[PDB]
Amino acid sequence: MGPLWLDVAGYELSAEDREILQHPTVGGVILFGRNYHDNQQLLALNKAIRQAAKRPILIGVDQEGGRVQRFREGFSRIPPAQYYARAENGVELAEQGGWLMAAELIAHDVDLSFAPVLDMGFACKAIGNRAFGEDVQTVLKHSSAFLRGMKAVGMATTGKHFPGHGAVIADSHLETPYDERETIAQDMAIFRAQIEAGVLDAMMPAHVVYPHYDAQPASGSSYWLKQVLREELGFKGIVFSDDLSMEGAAVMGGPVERSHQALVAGCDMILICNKREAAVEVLDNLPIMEVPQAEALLKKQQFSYSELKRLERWQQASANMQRLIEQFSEHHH
Ligand SMILES: CC(=O)N[C@H]1/C(=N/OC(=O)Nc2ccccc2)O[C@H](CO)[C@@H](O)[C@@H]1O
Repeated sequence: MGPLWLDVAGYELSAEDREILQHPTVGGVILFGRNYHDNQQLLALNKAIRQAAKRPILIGVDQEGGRVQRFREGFSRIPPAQYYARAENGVELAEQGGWLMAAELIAHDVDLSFAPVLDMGFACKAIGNRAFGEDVQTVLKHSSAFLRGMKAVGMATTGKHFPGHGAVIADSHLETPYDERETIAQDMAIFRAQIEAGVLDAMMPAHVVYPHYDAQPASGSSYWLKQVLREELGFKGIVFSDDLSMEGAAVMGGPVERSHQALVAGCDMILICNKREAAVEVLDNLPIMEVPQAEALLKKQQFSYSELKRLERWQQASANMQRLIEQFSEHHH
C-alpha cells in the first residue's frame, strides 16, 4: 500500500481505473454516492477494485449517518450522530448505530468508514448534527459507544477532525477556515481521551488554522501532527491528510508538492478526491514510498448481507435506528 487515496468516476471501473489501481503509490479508494447504484453493483465494484490492485488495497467511505451516508438505498438508514444523546438509552443506541453502520459496509466488502466525528458542538454549518454532542462528556459517552460497535465487527476507526472542527463559525472567505479561540482545550480533550483509550486506528486532521496555537492548518502542521498528536498525545495510528485537491496551488504549489508537504508535515496517507488529473499527476511524479502500517486498517471480519440479516443484533439495530430517526427528524414530523 502506498500513501494515496483516490476515487473513480462511476459505478464500474474504466480501463484507466484498472491501470491506475495497480500503481504502487495507491493505498486506497474512497467511494462516494456516485459510485453507488445498488447493493449488487457495489459488491461487483469492490471485487473489481481488489482484483485490479493485485495487492491489498483499502476501500473507504464517509458513512457517518444522517447528513453523511453515501450508500442509502438498500442499506439501513443511520441517524445523525447527534440523535443518540437525545434519547434516554443513547449509549446503547450509539453502539447499535456504530455496529449496524460498520456491519453493512463489511457485508459489501468495504474496509472502513471515515468515522466517528469527535468534533464538539453544532454551530459549524459543515459539522452541525454530525457531532455527537456539544460538551466533552456527551461527545465522549456516545462516540465511545459508537466506536465499540465498529470494533465489534472488525472495522478500523478514524477520529475526525483533529484537534476539533466544532467551533468554526466564521467564514474566512479563504480556502482555509480559522478558529480564533485562545483555547480549544475542551475540543482537544475529546481526542486525547479516545487516543488514550486506544480506540482510534486512524485520525483525520482538520483543514483549519488555530492561530493562538500555530500558523498552519492542523492538516498541514508539524506542530499539530507531530508535536501534539504524536509526542504529547501518544497517537500511534494512521494519519490521513485533508482532501488535497481542495488546496489552492498559488501558495501550496501543484498536487505533487501539496502531497509531499502533507507527508512531511506528518500525514501517513494523502487524499486526492474529485480530481483524477491531479491524482495521475501525483502517481506520475511522486517518489515511491510504502505505507505498510496502513494494512492495519484492512477489515478483520468477512460475512455476507444474507448472513448479517439473520442475526438478531441486525434485526434489532435496524429497527431501533429507523425508530430513532423517526423520533427526532423534522422530516418525519
Ligand atoms: C470537515 C469535513 O467534513 N471534512 C470532510 C471532507 N471534506 O472535504 C472537503 O471539504 N473537500 C473540498 C472542499 C472544498 C473544495 C474542494 C474540496 O472530505 C473527507 C473525504 O471525503 C471527509 O472524510 C471529511 O469528513
